[PDB]
Amino acid sequence: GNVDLVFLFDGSMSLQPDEFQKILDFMKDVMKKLSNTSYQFAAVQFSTSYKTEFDFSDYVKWKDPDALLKHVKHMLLLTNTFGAINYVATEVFREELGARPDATKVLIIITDGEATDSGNIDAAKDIIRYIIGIGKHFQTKESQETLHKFASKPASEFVKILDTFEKLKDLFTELQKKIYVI
Ligand SMILES: CNC(=O)c1ccc(-n2nc(-c3ccc(C(=O)NCCCN)cc3)c3ccccc32)cc1
Ligand SMILES: [Mg+2]
Repeated sequence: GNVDLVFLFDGSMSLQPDEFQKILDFMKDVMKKLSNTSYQFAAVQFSTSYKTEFDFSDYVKWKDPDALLKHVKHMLLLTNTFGAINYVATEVFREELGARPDATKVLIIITDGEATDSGNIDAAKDIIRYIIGIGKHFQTKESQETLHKFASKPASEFVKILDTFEKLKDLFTELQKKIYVI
């Protein structure tokens, strides 16, 4: 039961330095909690374009979330979520980059705005997809609904709407209550 998990994180211009860091901290928190397990990780920043900040092979080598994310540079551009999810599916979940054949694939998408592009995420549909939408851009129910298409079903399970970046701590608290030895 191997799990290959990718964090796909928003690096758009809307994000303040502390908000961007809170996103990184949440990613680190999850990885640290799941150290020395069947989980292996990759992280991809997305804005207008995409950057694999570290891949699965990097994670195996270092096993240190602080070191792996120490040299991330905030892109400060747009929010091309469709393109980003497609990039993960076709350019990140790859054996060449340390992905394990037949592993359970998981995506955690973290964003603070509506997608600035369009299309489909068919290429990523076999990945278990969570999306975390954070902050004032997701005030309306309408804006929150736009995230449903990116996530696995039902949205009640896979879509998390947080009013503040501080709430990432509370989300991590909740997530950990779902951790079991099987
Ligand atoms: C193979 N699958 C996996 O490895 C795998 C499976 C699940 C996840 N999860 N799980 C959560 C989660 C689940 C439940 C609750 C909750 O019960 N809240 C109650 C609120 C009461 N006021 C809160 C958060 C989550 C959130 C963001 C991203 C990924 C997440 C990650 C990886
Ligand atoms: Mg934004």
